[PDB]
Amino acid sequence: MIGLVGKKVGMTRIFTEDGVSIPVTVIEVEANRVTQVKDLANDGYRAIQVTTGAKKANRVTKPEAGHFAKAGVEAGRGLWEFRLAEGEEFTVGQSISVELFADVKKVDVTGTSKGKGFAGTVKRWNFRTQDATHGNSLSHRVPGSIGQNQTPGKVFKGKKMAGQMGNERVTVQSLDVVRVDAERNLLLVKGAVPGATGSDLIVKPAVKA
Amino acid sequence: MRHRKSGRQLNRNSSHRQAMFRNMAGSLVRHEIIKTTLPKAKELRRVVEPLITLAKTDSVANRRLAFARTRDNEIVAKLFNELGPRFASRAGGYTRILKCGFRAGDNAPMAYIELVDRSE
Amino acid sequence: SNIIKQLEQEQMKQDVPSFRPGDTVEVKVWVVEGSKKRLQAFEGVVIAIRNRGLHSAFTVRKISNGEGVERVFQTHSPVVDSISVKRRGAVRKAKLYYLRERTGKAARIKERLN
Amino acid sequence: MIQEQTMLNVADNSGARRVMCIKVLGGSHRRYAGVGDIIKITIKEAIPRGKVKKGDVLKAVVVRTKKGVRRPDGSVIRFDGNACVLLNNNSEQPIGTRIFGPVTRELRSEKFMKIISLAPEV
Amino acid sequence: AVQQNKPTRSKRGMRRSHDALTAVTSLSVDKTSGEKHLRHHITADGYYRGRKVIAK
Amino acid sequence: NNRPVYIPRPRPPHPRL
RNA sequence: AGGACCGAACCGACUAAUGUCGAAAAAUUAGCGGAUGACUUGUGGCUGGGGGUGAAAGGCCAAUCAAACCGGGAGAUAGCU
RNA sequence: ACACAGGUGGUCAGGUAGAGAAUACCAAGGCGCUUGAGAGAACUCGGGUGAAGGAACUAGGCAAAAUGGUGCCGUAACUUC
RNA sequence: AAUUCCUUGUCGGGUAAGUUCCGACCUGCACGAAUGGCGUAAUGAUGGCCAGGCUGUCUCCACCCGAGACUCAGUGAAAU
RNA sequence: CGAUGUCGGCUCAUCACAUCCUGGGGCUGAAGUAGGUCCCAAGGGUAUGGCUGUUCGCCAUUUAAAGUGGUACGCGAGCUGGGUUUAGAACGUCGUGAGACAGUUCGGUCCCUAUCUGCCGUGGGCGCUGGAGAACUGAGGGGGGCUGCUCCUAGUACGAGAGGACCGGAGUGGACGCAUCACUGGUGUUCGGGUUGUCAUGCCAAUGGCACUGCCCGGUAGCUAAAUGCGGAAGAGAUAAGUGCUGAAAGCAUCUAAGCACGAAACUUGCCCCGAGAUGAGUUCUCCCUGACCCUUUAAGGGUCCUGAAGGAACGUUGAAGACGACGACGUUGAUAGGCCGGGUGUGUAAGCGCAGCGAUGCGUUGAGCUAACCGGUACUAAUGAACCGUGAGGCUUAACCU
Repeated sequence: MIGLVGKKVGMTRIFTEDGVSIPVTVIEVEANRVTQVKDLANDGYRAIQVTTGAKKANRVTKPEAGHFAKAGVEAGRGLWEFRLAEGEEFTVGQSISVELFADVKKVDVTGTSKGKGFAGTVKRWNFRTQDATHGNSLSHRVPGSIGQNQTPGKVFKGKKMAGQMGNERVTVQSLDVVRVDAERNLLLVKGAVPGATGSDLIVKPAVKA
Repeated sequence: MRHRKSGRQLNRNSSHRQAMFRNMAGSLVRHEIIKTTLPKAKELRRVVEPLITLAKTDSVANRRLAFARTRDNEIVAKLFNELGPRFASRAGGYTRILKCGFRAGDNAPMAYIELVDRSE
Repeated sequence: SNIIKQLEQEQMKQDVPSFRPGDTVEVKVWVVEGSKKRLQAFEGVVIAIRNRGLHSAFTVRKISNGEGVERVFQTHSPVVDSISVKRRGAVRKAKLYYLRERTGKAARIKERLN
Repeated sequence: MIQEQTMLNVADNSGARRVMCIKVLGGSHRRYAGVGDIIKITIKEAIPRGKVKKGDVLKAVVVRTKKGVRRPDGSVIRFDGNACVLLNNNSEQPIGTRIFGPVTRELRSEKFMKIISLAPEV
Repeated sequence: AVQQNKPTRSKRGMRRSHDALTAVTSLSVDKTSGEKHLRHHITADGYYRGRKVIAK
Repeated sequence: NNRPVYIPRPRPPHPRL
C-alpha cells in the first residue's frame, strides 16, 4: 500500500497509564495531494505521484508550474511517488491524510541520514585502533593492512576504507505507531528515524508483516 | 563536523581571539569605521553590537559591565554618551559591512565595517 | 518547536511542589508486584535538579544501612505520586555532587530558616 | 557493569568480604554482567572461621552495581559499590543466611525468591 | 614513493587541463557614477548602490 | 655538477641473515 | 669534618616521543644522574702514525682510525666486473 | 656551507611572594622570532577531560596517572652501630 | 646457579590458572677456593619477581583545545 | 648476491572444503536424552586469561563451536622489535693462544612527501542529437543471512526404573550491524561561579591580563557511548544427499529408462542500498523558441543585421551539506545569516545602597545578576537594478493513417 511524505519534528516521549515512557518521533504529515497517476498502459507500471507543503510562487520554475497546473494541485516542495498494490485506486488531485495510518501497527520510515562528512575507518567501519603506547609510531588510528601480498597483487573491490559517511537514504523498518492525530496532522512512532529535524521522511506500512 | 556550532576560530587560540576582538571592537567605536578582512568583520558584529545594546540604558552596573569589555575608559565614555542616545530608537543592526576588494599583501578578502552614522 | 511544545504541555502536572537542591524530600512512588499496586516511600536529599519541562528530573541521595543510594526520578512520570519537603538545606550550589565523597558528620548541611 | 578483574563486595554473610570476577556467563564473548547476571568469581579475602576459604572459585550473582539499573520510565538506581551473593556451582542456591543492604527488584525472575525474601529492602 | 618512469608531456598537460582560471565576466555598472566594479563590492572611488560610502 | 663533498654513512636496518 | 644528603647555575646523557630528502652530518620537548670534588672551566704549552694517549671501548688523535691526513713510488697489481 | 630550534669564557643583576641566582607575575630595557588569509574532513603531532572496571594492555606498568611543602607525633627487619 | 643440553629436574610458597620468581633436595652433562670460594649493612638512571595506591595502558574508545593536513595569494625543492 | 627484510604480536583481511557449530539425511551393537560412523552442505558464526619471545603446548574458566589449510610458512613504502642475527661484558666448555660454541645470561638507531596499477570517496568535460526542468522503470552490482536459555506442548511418547523426546508456538538474552539524542551519562579552553600568586585600570570597592583553560566546581547546543529504537525473517521457484508413486527393458522385482511427487542456513527471488556512460545511453509529465538578408568549391554549407525564450551559471546571505568541488534553503513579491524583543536553559542571590558587627563577614533589596550554539517572533543591518551563458520549430531512409 502507498506511503506518505512527512517532516521530522524533533522527538518526545509519551507517558502511559502504567508508568512506562515511550520515546516517540513526531512526524508532521499534512495533506498529500496526488499530482499524477501512472498506469500500465502508458508507463508500464501503476504508481501515484504526490506533493506536500508549499513553495514560493516566484521560486517554482515554469516546467514545474505547468505540471502542477495540469493536475489542478497547488505547488508543493518536491515530488515522490509510491507503487500500488493492485488493490486500490486514486484520482488526480485527491488529498490523502494521515488517517490511513489509523488501522496500521508497524510502519517503515525512510529518510536521509545525518552527514558526518569524510570519516575514518574507526568511525565508519568500527575498526579497532592500534596500541597508543608500547612503541607505536604514527599508527594509532591507521587502517592497517589492506591486502595480502604479491599473490593477489591488488586490493580487492569493496574494501573498507575511510570516506563519506552519512547523507544517504536509509530505512528503519517495523516501527510501532503510537498515535495518529488527523486534525493536527501528527504521527507518533516509537523509536528514532533517520535524518535531522525538518528533514523529509517517507512513511509506509511495514512490509515485513 | 561542527553541526550547528557557531564562532569562527580564525587560526588563533581562545585568549588571542578574545583580545583581538577586544581591541578591534574598541577601534571601531573610536573611529566609527575600520577596514578589516571579511571573516573578522562578520565575527565582530557579535561582540560590538551587544555592547551598544548594553549602552542603551546608563547605570553604574552597566558602566562597570561595559568597562569589563574593551577595558577602556575612553570607549566606555564614548558609549552611554553618544552611541546610546544615537541608537535609542534603533532595534539592532547598528553596523554595516561593505566589501572593498582584496588585500594586496596576501589577497585577503577585505571589507569596511562602520556604524550606521556619520551622515553629517 | 511549537508542535513539540504543545504536545508536551498537555502531559504536564500542576501539582509539582517547588523544592531546591539540598532540601530533604520524601517521594512517593508506585510499586507493582504482579497484580497488586502499593506506595513506596523514598526519603533523601536532593543533590541535583534538571529542568527541561516534560523531561525535567531530579536525583535523590539517601544513606542506607552501609552505603548510599542515588535514585533519579522523572518529575512528570506517573510513577511518582507526591513530593513532600521536610528540611530546607542552606546550600549555595546547584549540584551537590560533593556529598558522595563526604560521609558521617560531614554530610550534614545547615537549615535555610527562610 | 561488572567485567573480569572487577572487585565486588559480598552482600551475604557466607564469610567472604571481597571477590574477583573472573568470567561473565550467559554468552560467548560477553563483555560485562548486568543487574542480576550470574558470574564466576574467586574469593580474595574472607573470614578465617567462614565456610569459604581464600582462593576458591564459585559462582555469584550481582545484586548492586555502581553503574546502576534503568527503570522503564527512565528512572535509574545507583549505588556506592558493587555487591554480589555467593552460589553453589551446581544449583544457584545462595549459601548465605542473611544479606545486608538494599536489593533491587530486577532479580524477581520466579527464581531469586530466596534473595528477595532475605533482602531488608525490596 | 617515487616514479618508475617519467610521465610524458601528454600526461602533464592532461593533468593541467583543470588548472585553467575563469574570468569574472560579471562586472556591474554603478547606478550613479557608471563605474565598472565587482558585484556586491564598492567601486574604486568609493561608491556603492549609487550613494557614496567612503567619503575619502 | 659538483660532487657532494659529504657522503652520508648509512646503517644496516635489516640483517637479512 | 664528609670522593656526606636534597637541589639551581654548571657538567653528563638513563627512558620515552618527535625528527630521519630533519631546525640539527645525534638535536628538541617532558622526565633523569653528579652538583666541595677522582669535580668543572678559560688561556698557554708538551706528547706525532706501527707512533701518541687511553679509570681499557680497539676508544680517541680536526665530522675520517684494527694503523690519521697530504704529496710521491704510481698509469702499483687485478687469472675479476 | 644558510639571516641554521646547536655551541661560546667573564662582570652587573631591581620589586611582590619565596629558604633561594628555583618558580609565578612585573620594573629598567628589549622584543612579537621575514610568508599570509580562510575553512574547521580523515589522519599525524603537542595537550585537556571522561561513565563503569582498574594492568584484563604488553616481551615488560613502556608511556601516562599518582605521590610531592612546613611543624608535631610516630617509625620495622637487618647492621660494619 | 650470569654455570643445567635432557628440563617447564622434584616438592613446597605465591595465582582461579606461574617455562618467570622464592625456599629445599642433589642425578654438579660441564661449581670450587686471589684468572679467588661463601656471606655481607649501605649504595645502584643495574637484572628478575610480588603487593598497595594510581591511572585511557586496556575492555572501547568519545568529545574538546592548539600546530600541520585541505582551499586562496606569493615564493618554490628533492630522491627517481 | 649492481640486495626478494626470513620468527612471534597488533590491525586488516580474502579464498578452498578434507565441516568445529548451526541446516538436511543413511546405517547403527539407534528404547528415549545423549552418541558412533558415512553422505550432502561454505550462508553466517567460529573465546577470555596465567606461564613462556614463542607458533605450539600445559593449565584455569566460558560458549552452539572455540574447524583444518592456501594466500612470499597473507600482511614491517601499515605498526612493535620480545626471539634470532654486528660492535660491550660475563659464565660453562673446547683450544698453549688469538678466539669459537643451534650453550646460557645483561645491554643494544626499523628510512621513504605515492608517478602508475589497485582500492575507498568526490568532482569537471563530452556524449546520449532542438533545448531545458522534474519524476521514474530497471539491466546490472552490493549489504544483510549467527544464535543461547526459559516456558507451553509434557512431564507427553519412550523406558523395569533412573531418566526423558520429535514436530510446532511464545517469551527473553549474547555477539554483530543500521539509525537516533527523548531518556541515563561523557565532552562542552565560546556560559555562570569559587579561589591562590602577581601586574594593571589614580586609590577603596569593583574588574581585566598572565601563571597548562592558573587550579577547580557545575553546565547550553552540537558530537557521542556505556544510552535508546530497529534488523537477521516468513513466503515462493528450481535443487543436493535422501525418501517416493506408477513403471517396462528382464512376464517377476525395480525411485528411472517415458511420466509424476516431495526434499537443506547452499542457488534464484523475497528485505535494504547504489544504479540508463545499461554508448543496448531507456520511459513518462511539463516548459520554451515558429524574423530577415546575402555568398559559393549549391553542401546535415558558410557569412551579416535584429531578436536570445524556457533555463542555467555567476555573485551575495547561508545550512543539522561539506577537505575543495558538489548538494539544500534564501536574495526584499524576503525570515537566508547577524543583531534586537520575549521565552527557555545553565550558573547561582550581581553591582550599588542600607542594616548588624571592632573586624573578616552576615542579612535585606534578591532565586537576584549574567547567560554560547536552543525555541517563537521582528526587515534593524547585509542579501542591488542589471550584466553573462543558453536561441529562432530541430537530419536522411522507410512503414502506417490524414492530405
